[PDB]
Amino acid sequence: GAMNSSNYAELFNNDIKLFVDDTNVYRVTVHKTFEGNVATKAINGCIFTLNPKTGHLFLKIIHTSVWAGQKRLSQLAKWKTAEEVSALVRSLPKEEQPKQIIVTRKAMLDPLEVHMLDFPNIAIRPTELRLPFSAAMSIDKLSDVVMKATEPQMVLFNIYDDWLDRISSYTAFSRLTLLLRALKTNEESAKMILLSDPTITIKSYHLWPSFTDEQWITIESQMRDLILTEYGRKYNVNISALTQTEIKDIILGQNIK
Amino acid sequence: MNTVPFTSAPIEVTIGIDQYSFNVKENQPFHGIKDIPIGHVHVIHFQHADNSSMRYGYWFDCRMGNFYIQYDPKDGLYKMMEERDGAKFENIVHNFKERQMMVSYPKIDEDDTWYNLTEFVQMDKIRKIVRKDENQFSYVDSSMTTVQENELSDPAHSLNYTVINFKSREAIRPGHEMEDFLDKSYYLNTVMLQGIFKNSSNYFGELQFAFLNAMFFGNYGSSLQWHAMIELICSSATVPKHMLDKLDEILYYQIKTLPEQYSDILLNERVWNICLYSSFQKNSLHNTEKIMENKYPELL
Ligand SMILES: CC(C)c1noc(=O)[nH]1
Repeated sequence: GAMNSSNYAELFNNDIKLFVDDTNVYRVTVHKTFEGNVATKAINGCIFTLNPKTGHLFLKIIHTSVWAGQKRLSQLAKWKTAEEVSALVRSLPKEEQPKQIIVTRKAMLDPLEVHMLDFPNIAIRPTELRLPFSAAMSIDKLSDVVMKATEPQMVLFNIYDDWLDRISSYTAFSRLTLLLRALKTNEESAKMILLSDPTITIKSYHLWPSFTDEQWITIESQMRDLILTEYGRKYNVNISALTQTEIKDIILGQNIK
Repeated sequence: MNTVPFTSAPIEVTIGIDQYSFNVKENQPFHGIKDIPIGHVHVIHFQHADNSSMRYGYWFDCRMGNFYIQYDPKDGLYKMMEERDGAKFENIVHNFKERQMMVSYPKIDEDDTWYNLTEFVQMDKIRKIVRKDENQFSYVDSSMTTVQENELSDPAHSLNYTVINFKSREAIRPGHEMEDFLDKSYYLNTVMLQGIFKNSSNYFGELQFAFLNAMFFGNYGSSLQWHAMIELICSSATVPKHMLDKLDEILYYQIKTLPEQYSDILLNERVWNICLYSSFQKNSLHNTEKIMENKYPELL
């Protein structure tokens, strides 16, 4: 059925599954025209297709040319996303094809189901998880490849860098969602946390800095502090006054819908 | 004008004949229905007084044979049978008519209701939906499932309605996923009309039969099929004008005949709201829109 808090460990079992997030497929700037009307200008977008067990990210770059002369773009974007996910599944060898595709937004269910009719044994599921994959474009190397694209492109990444050498998929996914939630909440504060120690760099072949295990604990703390600081600013709440279980139930009530 | 005698009425029962109904008491001297209008199908239907779960009936056409009703005390229901002996049938009908032991089909002269509800319904198409080739009449009841319901379990006792499924390979051409899902014209015009039904009259006959089985038997699968066949037309951008005008007449008379008290069980809010207010054809069903808004404004 729906993927929720109860069935979270299912994400890290040996059944191949992909999350699909279509938030960043159709991206626009809104501006005034010479006559004082309003117009949109599309910018390059992407489909965020992630295997949460392995960290493999299939980043399909959606070039603005896709939209040229098309109507009802927000509707078309869902069907283009479904078309590209179904093309990706067909491109993979049988043993690499997912058993399940979890969409982050319920509006993707019918488009994806209809594109995947030829795969009746691939389950298409929604989720009760509030996942911060919209913040993918706050990862500098992902934003860079999307904006530089002059044509449709697929780029493959491992969004966990080498973390799985040291931690489980469960912990890697938890770290990823915390980083993305922090970048979504306060991008500039999150980047300053990640980049402030100049002695810790990002490897050419990585997305995130090369933190030791102890440094990741500090960074994670600083991210949970950022999220709670911003919740306090938003709701006019004295954070200093909150208990440890109050704090738990805010940080992880924000990743349920 | 044709006649369906009854051997007797040993159990108290509500008898329907088309849109009419009357109550027969246990062992009442009731011997059938006369003056049945030639040129239409008909349905005789039953609901037992002592067990309202017994709800069943027979579609027939008096042009195709001489039919009577006999109670079977073993299977506990009124059965339609065909009398092969013309002389015997005539003598039985004459005796009963002379003794005034038949009710008369109570058709008002000005009243086209039954023609309006069965315009496209033919006995030969009924006998392909309800498969029992040894009889010229067709048994339907409240619990019979459809071929579609059975897929999602006795195949011999099933209603063989044409399967309509908006999220199926039949409905959606590879390469035209968005197009075919948002505009069902391909599925309606190429697959269903040109391919399966051959013409709009057969499609409307099945739609009308589904409605009548939903209304007279409370047959749930039939109600599903009726709504699916309305939705497939309303969800198509390209429909011949004759078909839209005819559908508006068909639906008007169905909504007119529906008992007010069954509107909560017989009408699907999502389909009707979509069809009248959201669909390609939201402005094509003026008569149906007006009767729905005046009779059932709570549904809308
Ligand atoms: C077979 C017999 C009982 C009969 N009764 O009415 C008929 O038309 N035939």
